[PDB]
Amino acid sequence: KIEEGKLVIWINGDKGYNGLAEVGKKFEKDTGIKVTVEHPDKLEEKFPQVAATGDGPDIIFWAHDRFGGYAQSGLLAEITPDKAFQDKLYPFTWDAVRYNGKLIAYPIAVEALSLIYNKDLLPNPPKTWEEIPALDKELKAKGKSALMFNLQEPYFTWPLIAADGGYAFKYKYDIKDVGVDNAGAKAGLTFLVDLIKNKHMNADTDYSIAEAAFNKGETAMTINGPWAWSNIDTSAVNYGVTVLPTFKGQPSKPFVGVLSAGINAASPNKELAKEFLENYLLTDEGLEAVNKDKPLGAVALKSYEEELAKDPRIAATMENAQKGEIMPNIPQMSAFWYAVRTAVINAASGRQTVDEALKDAQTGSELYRQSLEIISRYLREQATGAADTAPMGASGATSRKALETLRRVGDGVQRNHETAFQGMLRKLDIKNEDDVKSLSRVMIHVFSDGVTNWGRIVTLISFGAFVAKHLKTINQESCIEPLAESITDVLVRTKRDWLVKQRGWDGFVEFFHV
Ligand SMILES: Cc1c(-c2c(-c3ccc(F)o3)sc3ncnc(O[C@H](Cc4ccccc4OCc4ccnn4CC(F)(F)F)C(=O)O)c23)ccc(OCCN2CCN(C)CC2)c1Cl
Ligand SMILES: OC[C@H]1O[C@H](O[C@H]2[C@H](O)[C@@H](O)[C@@H](O)O[C@@H]2CO)[C@H](O)[C@@H](O)[C@@H]1O
Repeated sequence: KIEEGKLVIWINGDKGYNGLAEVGKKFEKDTGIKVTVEHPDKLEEKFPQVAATGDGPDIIFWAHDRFGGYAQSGLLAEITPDKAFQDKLYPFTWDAVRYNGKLIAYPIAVEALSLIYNKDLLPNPPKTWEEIPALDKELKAKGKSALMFNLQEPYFTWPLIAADGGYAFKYKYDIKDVGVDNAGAKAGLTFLVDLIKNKHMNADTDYSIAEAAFNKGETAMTINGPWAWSNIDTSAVNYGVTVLPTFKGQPSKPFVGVLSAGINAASPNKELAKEFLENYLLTDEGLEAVNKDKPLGAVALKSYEEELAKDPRIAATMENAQKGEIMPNIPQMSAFWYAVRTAVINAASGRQTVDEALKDAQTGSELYRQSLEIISRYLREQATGAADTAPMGASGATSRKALETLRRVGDGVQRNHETAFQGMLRKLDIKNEDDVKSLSRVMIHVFSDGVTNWGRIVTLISFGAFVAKHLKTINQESCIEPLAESITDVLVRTKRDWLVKQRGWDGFVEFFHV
C-alpha cells in the first residue's frame, strides 16, 4: 500500500513539525523527492494498527518506549548505520533504540520533565511536594494557584508515583517484578489525590488547560518537557526550569524518553528514509531547524549537543533525567502505560480509591507475562506429557491454580470436542513453522470474531493444546512456544479490560471453582 518515490513522516503534535517540514523541503531540493510531515492524533496507537497491514508512514517519530512493541510485531526495519555515523551520537541514545541486539530506530533527543516556574510569582520554587499545599493557600489569597499540569497522561504523574518506591519493571529488566501497587506508589498517588481533594488541583486539568494557565500567569508552576518552552517564550512569562520537587525526602523520578525515528517495515522507500534521517535530519543544521520550532531537549548528536549544553534549561533537563530512569522499550510498556493512565484518572476523579486503582493497574501490567506463563506451561505439558519443574515466580499461587483449573477444564474440552478439533486440525495443514504462523491468523480472527467469556477463552487455549500435541508428534516442537505467544497475544490485547474487570486469572479460578 505505501507509495514509492516519496516520504511520509508521522510525529507528535507537541513537537517541531514545521521545523521538520523545512528539513523536508531541503531534502526535496537536492533529490526531487517530496516529504510530507503529518501529526495525527493518537499516532502511537495508530501506527501499529496500520503498519500491520503494510500501510502507514515511511517514518514514525515517538519516544523509544513504544518501539520494542513495534519491532516485536515486525513493523520496523533494522537500521544499520556505519560506525562513523554511530560515533556521531551518544552511545546511551543508541542503547535506548536497541531491541533483541538489533538497532530499530535513530535516536534524536533525550527528554525529561522539569519543574517550570514563574519567577515573578515564585522567586524561589519549592524543594518539596509537601510544601505545595501551603504555597497554594498563599497564592490563592492573591488570585493565583501554585501548580497545574496534565493529569490525563501518566507520564506527568509518574515522577511523583516513582519518588518513594513505585517502579514499572525492576532495575536487564525483570518483567516478573512490577511495582505499580507497592506502598511507595500508593503514597505518591495518595499525595496527588489529596492535592485534588483539598482543591490545590483539579482532576480534569489536561495539557491545554495547564499550558494556558501557566502561559497567562494564573498558576505559578507547571510540569512539562522542553517542547513546551517555545510557547512560554512567546507569552513573556519570566520562567525558570529547575529540579522537580522531592517527595518524602526523595527525588521525583521522571521516565526519560529518547525521541526516535523508525522506518516502517512495509516502506518501499527505506534508502530514502535512511538518507533523510542520517544526512539531513541528524546534522547540526537539521536539528537546529527542528529545535527552533520546538525545543528537542538534549539532542543525541554530539556536535550539536555541545552548543545546547550551555543552556541552563538543558542542564536542568539532564539533572532531572539523571535522577530518573531511561524508559524500558519492552513490548509490555504500552500495557503498563494504559493501565497506569486508567489508575490515575480514576483515583483522581474518585471513581476508585487509590488501593483499587493501583491493584487494577498492577493486574493489567502483569497480565501479559502471567497469561503467557500459564498458557505456555499448559501447551508444553500437554504436548510432552510432563510438567515444567521451574518455579511459578511472583503471583505464583494464582498461576498455579489457574493452571490446575485449566488442566481440568481444558482436558474436558479436548475430550468432549475431539471430533471438531480433529476436523479443523486435519483441514488446516500444519506441517512446518510457516503453516503455524498461518494458524495464528485464523485463531486470531476466529477468537476476535465472537463474544467474551471464560469458555471461549478456555476453548482457544485448549485448541492451542490440541495443536501442540500434534506439533510434538511431527517433530515441530520448536513451534509450540510461538503458538503460545500468539494465543496469549490475541487474548490479552483484544480482551484486556474484561480480563482486568474479572480480577484476571483469579476470576478464571473462581468461575470454574468446584
Ligand atoms: C477450534 C474451533 C474454533 C475456534 C478457533 C479456531 C478454529 C480454527 C483455528 F485456527 O482457531 S479459535 C477459537 N477461540 C474460541 N472459541 C472457538 O470456538 C468456540 C466454539 C467451540 C468450538 C469447538 C469446541 C468448543 C467450542 O466452544 C466451547 C465453548 C464456548 C463457550 N463455552 N464453551 C464450553 C466450555 F466452556 F466448556 F468450553 C467459539 O468460537 O465459541 C475457537 C471454532 C470453531 C470450531 O469448529 C467449527 C466446526 N467445524 C469443524 C471443522 N469442520 C471441517 C467444519 C466444522 C473449532 Cl474446531
Ligand atoms: O502518558 C504516557 C505516555 O508517556 C510517554 O509519552 C510522552 C512522550 O514521551 C513525550 O515525547 C511527550 O510527547 O509527552 C508524552 C506524554 O503525553 C510515552 O513515551 C508514551 O509511550 C506513553 O503513552
